[PDB]
Amino acid sequence: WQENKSWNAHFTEHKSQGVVVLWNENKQQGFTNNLKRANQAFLPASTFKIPNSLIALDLGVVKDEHQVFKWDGQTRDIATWNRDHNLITAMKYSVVPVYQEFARQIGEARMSKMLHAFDYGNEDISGNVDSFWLDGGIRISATEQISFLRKLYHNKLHVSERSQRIVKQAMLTEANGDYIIRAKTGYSTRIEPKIGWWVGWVELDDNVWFFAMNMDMPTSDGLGLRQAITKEVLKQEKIIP
Amino acid sequence: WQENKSWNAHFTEHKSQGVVVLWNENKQQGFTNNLKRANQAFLPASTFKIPNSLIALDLGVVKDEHQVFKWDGQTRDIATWNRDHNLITAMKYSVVPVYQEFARQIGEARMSKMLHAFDYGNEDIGNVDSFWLDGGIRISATEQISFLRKLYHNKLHVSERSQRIVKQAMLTEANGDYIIRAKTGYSTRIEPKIGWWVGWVELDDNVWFFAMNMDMPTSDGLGLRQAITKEVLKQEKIIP
Repeated sequence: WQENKSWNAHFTEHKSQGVVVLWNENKQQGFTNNLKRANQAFLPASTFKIPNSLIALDLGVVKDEHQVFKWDGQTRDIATWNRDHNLITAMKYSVVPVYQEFARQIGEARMSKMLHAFDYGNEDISGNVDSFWLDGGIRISATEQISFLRKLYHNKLHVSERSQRIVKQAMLTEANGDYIIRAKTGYSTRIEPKIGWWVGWVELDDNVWFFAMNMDMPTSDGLGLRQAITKEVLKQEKIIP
Repeated sequence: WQENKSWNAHFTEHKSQGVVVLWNENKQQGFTNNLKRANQAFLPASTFKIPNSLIALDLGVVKDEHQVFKWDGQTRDIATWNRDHNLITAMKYSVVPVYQEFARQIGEARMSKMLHAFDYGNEDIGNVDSFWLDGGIRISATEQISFLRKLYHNKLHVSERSQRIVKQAMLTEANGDYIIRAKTGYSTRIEPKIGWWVGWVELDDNVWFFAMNMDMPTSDGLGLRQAITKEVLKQEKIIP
């Protein structure tokens, strides 16, 4: 591993504080601006939609990425949630109520087994099964996010290959002729310190770069900065143009 | 089917001639600037990498999207071909010599049987590693849409896995506004030299299938495949 504090320029420039952690899959080498923070475990928040998706698919609570999850009819803050969703849009728009229902159907017992199987964070689901990833006992650090994602990428998790492909599909965030980003955003607000997450990978023609970042996010104004700071780091490291 | 000749302005711009065909999935309605050309058949050229990929995957000729097909050491015209490839990059760079080997490994019996199962155009394969480039196989833009629609819905006669991996390999462009999975072609071995772009645009709420071809008298206009298609897509408010 290497610590590169020059990345703090990209944080400070965006009026921000946080960590980005990079994993170069070909060379098996890691880079971060803050070794301590890289290992600090926080609530996964909506980054939990990755393991949650895999388990629901594998257990058949979600048939496929086309099954419609109708709106519960309760108007919420984020207009984008106030509508019917499939897996692709629910991840795209980070649709909490949809996933709480998945957790409710999966159940405490099947959820615990699955997370032990995944070696995911502290594998703690204390709280209710329907929101422990927002305000329960589950904690995961940046480096643990990377370890889990490398297993996903390589179809190595103990759920079906199909479930893995489907979630990787739902993870698609950005692509062009230079790179493909598969990733998931998160925003933990219910327990201090409030933090945003962006975790996933960048696929290049002959290599894959895994990332997991988080940053202090005391207000929902700064959410766009998760991607912006990450991109500035990826540019600096010559991974993207 | 609706004809919309106002789309010709996007071809006119560049002294280009050709067709864009669109299919609105929610609506089960299609649109095109030229109904006649929409139904004319041409060599698929590299758009055939889609069904070739499905066939190679289903038969185990290709293990997965990570398997490396080492370069054969013979330098070829197109610089991106002169290196090692997997299914992702062999598709992205339309790496003919990779796909010719797939087709030689598939064989004429199983290719011909697969193409009939697929209802793929005229299905016209002793032409095994080249029929899609200079053989008798022909497909129209409208037939491209029908084939793509089955692939989209995993309706084809290959595994779900194989369909999913090819759709992954088709990924071309993605935004917060849209996802394009597609495949280019460029047919120069038989007249008329033409360019193709076929695939679909994934939105939150809908999917829009497309298939375009155009006269390509020189390679200087290859950018126009995607460029003219996007102009039509923006006119139809499909993408901002």
